[PDB]
Amino acid sequence: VFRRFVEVGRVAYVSFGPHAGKLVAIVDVIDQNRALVDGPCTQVRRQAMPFKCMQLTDFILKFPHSAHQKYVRQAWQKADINTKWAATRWAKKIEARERKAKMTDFDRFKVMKAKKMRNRIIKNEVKKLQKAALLKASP
Amino acid sequence: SGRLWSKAIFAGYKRGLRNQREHTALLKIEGVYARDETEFYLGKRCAYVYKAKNNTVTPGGKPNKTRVIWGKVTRAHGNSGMVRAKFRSNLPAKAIGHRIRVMLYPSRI
Amino acid sequence: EVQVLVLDGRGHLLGRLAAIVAKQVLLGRKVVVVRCEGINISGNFYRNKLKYLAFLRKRMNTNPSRGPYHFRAPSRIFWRTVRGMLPHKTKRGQAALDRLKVFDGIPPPYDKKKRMVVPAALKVVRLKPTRKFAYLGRLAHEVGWKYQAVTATLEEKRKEKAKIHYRKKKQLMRLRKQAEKNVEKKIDKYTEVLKTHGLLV
Amino acid sequence: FLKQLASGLLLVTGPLVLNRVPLRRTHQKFVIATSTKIDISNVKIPKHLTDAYFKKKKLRKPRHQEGEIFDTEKEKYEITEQRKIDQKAVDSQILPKIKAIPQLQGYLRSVFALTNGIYPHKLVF
Amino acid sequence: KASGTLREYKVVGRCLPTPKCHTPPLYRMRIFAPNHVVAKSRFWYFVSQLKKMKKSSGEIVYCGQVFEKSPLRVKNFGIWLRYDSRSGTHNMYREYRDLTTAGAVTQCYRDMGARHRARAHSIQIMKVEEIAASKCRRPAVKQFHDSKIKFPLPHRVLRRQHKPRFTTKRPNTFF
RNA sequence: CCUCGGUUGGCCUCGGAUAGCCGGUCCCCCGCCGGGGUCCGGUGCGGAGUGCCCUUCGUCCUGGGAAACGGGGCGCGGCCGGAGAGGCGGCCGCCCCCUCGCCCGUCACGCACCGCACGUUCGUGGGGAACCUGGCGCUAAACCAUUCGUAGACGACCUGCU
RNA sequence: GGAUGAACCGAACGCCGGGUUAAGGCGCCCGAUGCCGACGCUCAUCAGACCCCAGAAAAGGUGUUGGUUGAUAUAGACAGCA
RNA sequence: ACAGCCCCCCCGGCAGCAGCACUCGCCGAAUCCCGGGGCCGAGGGAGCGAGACCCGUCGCCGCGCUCUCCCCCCUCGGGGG
Ligand SMILES: [Mg+2]
Ligand SMILES: [Mg+2]
Ligand SMILES: [Mg+2]
Ligand SMILES: [Mg+2]
Ligand SMILES: [Mg+2]
Ligand SMILES: [Mg+2]
Ligand SMILES: [Mg+2]
Ligand SMILES: [Mg+2]
Repeated sequence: VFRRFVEVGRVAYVSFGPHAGKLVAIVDVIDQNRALVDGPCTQVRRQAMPFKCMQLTDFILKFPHSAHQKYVRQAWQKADINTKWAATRWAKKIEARERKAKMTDFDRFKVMKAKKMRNRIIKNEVKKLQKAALLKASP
Repeated sequence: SGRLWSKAIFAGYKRGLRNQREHTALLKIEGVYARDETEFYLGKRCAYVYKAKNNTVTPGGKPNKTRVIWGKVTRAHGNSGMVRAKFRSNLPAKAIGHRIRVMLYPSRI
Repeated sequence: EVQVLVLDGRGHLLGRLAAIVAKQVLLGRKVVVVRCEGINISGNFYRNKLKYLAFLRKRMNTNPSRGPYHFRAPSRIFWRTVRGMLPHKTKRGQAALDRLKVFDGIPPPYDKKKRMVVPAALKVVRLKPTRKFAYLGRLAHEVGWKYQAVTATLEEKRKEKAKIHYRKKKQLMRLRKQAEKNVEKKIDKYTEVLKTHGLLV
Repeated sequence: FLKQLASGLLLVTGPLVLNRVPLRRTHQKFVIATSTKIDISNVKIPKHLTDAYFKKKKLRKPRHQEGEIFDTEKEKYEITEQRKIDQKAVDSQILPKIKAIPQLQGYLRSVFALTNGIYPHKLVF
Repeated sequence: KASGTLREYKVVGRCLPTPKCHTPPLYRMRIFAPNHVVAKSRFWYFVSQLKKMKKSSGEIVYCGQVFEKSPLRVKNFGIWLRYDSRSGTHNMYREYRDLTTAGAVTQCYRDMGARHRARAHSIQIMKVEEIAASKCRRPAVKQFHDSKIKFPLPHRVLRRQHKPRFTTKRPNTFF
């Protein structure tokens, strides 16, 4: 049933807290509630971190547990987690949320105009397809 | 042309459990549900707009039934985005659960 | 808000939803709770039935016709629960109580409308998965409610009609996706604006 | 926005051909500054455009103390030929910079409004 | 004694010199306290219990916080303590996993309060020691000694239950 | 006229599970549409309520795109669906309009009321008396009095009266 | 403030505006946690829920959670079957 | 070893330093600048001087310029060093 697991080398996304919006690697597990956590390439120094503010991703790095920053950083850079992360639908959904949030009034006006025209064209095509499908006569 | 004011609800007066300070009112602004989001609305003018029986003079217009009690947001209240408002006269108690307009007037943005 | 807030009672905990609804109607908001037979109560069914039977026992000894009115429908049970969180002996509380409507099943005004959900009152997130719970409809039926069967039949008809409507909506959305694929050279100019400003990933 | 005057009132003109706002004073407390800007450097705002230029003019009430005959004349404010010339002179060099950036003129033609879902504290201007 | 996130303090004290011993011995203790004022108070409590010293007849020559020498390493802590129950006094040995010794002692105080209703004034921490993973005795601590540890997060409860307060979609607990 | 004021865009709907879901598609079975078995996608829900839709300055020259199998009818007539409180919704036929409304441009104009509030909607709002204007329609009961006695303190009740 | 209350807890009082607290609180009544609060314990077919205070004991439980001491076990424990 | 971990080293080197990669403190003679919201405006003859005369732009405190002269940079005498 489960596909994403808490384990050494698993890359997690920080949902909230001081490090929200960042990627980290799980270096070790502490007492079912916390994990020794290290983002050497995403600017999260080694520290404890609760599992509540983690959202596991699909990337697993291969380093032994409680390895140093050097080995975590080499595991991160080789098979680059930054670009592979940015390529995912998750990361660009986050990016779309951010750029929708930072949109100004003129940008909202332009989006309103473009969306108006786009919706009208799509609706005309939908009506055309409906009438094309309404010409069915078969016993 | 457009609404141009934020909707708020007159939730009640500033009060203890068994004491009520009617000189200041509590407003629930729609869409503001955290204390840190209330900083925009501090100092903004707010109006309680209502209708009555007799006509009253309208600034820049003909007399009508509309009357206003003016006020402004003074500070935040609670952690959940309440605000406190001081009006020129204390709000009537029939206005509890009714519309208050936050007018964006003293803009700082 | 200014519209009527329609809340689906299925999967919701009684007191949690009632506290939310009471605060909403005290803030001057129209609230309509549908499908009150689907409301859950934490704790096992025998315990909750015992609580309601104690409530049944509480009656006025001199003249029970004046005493507490024990309402057996799930909608009326939820209504009385909300009244217990409202200040119903003042004019403000009575107006707040008037701003609330409760129904068993989903009546024709509201079966054709979208229904909201309160996560802070949902059983799935507010209750541990190993704990037991009771259904308000079953409790009401076994404590005196008479219309469990007819409400179930009407709910099943409503669900069949909703399935038909949902199939129509799915077919329309498939046709819309096909339309977007059909017109893309005349759409990409505005699609790029939307993508640039974060709408439409 | 063009310039702050000597009294701190802003002098603005959403060009009259766009949204019917002439060269007009306004208070910075009662405006919202958006992020969109047009480079109106090295345009020439005429020097006579001052607070005394934009101050309101009044007629009443000389040689008349008790009102028995209606004095509602002159209530029609008249636009001066000088004001029309100034508006033309400013707009003639404001408008080409507006048209230089796409669909800014439609933005200036439209008015601002609060849709039911949008909130000014989350809006970026 | 209340709590917070406790800190370790090295507290060194001694009796005041008298014309019986010009150089009284120096005594050192580890005190886990919210702050240095409480640390000094607990030092005087403990040395009054052990030696025949008082705050008035003695002085505190040093009170400094002890920083953890490896806060980036998960390690096992055994704690020997004693406490007063409602009906007697008992000695306990408890085990925890934490990065810091002070964090482990804070975990101990919370756990004693949770399981035995023991308030912090009843608890006397008498030894704290980092132990090897083979020396551990508590299975709840031992089960995390896996080089290939792996578990999911089965039933993730929605914590943002009020943003939004009202919504159309029901939450998902599977991730 | 009199009176009561609120409000200041809409969402027209699967069922649900939560140690799982959602979407799409080829073969089997039931009336050309659904149910299964594959297979392919998505899943910190993007076929997303942290969403979607509509979007209000108005016109006049004036070009390029969208459309042109198109929009409007408080225009008529017909049909269908909806009963849980249907108080609603959808589809056709005739007729009458404009080729305008949607996007990007060209062109100038409107009280530009000289900084200022209750502005902007629902709305042709609800309710009550009354006047005028036309069309199409209706001509009743209840109570008292009387009688009854299946009833009864009195009321009430059961009854009868070209 | 303790729902309520001569005595409890805070604090003592001219008529007011603003700020901040005490004791006590912050699901709703009812102002305030609508914190993505922390760690555990607990299921009650009479659960529990805050000084005074408004109800309980001895004695039990193979319910569950910790802890103390002791013992057996690959020279094969323990439990089952013979 | 075809990964790593802990301690002592014969000794370290560079950067940064209670970190602007939000791991963990106490502070400011070792501390300053800027901004926003709210409430308020009580008082009313402050002139040692001219012998006041238009309503004392006054006391304390902190400053600038001139009663010296050279230069420098922008305006067209004014402004800034
Ligand atoms: Mg009291
Ligand atoms: Mg009490
Ligand atoms: Mg005391
Ligand atoms: Mg006060
Ligand atoms: Mg209380
Ligand atoms: Mg409250
Ligand atoms: Mg520093
Ligand atoms: Mg004064």
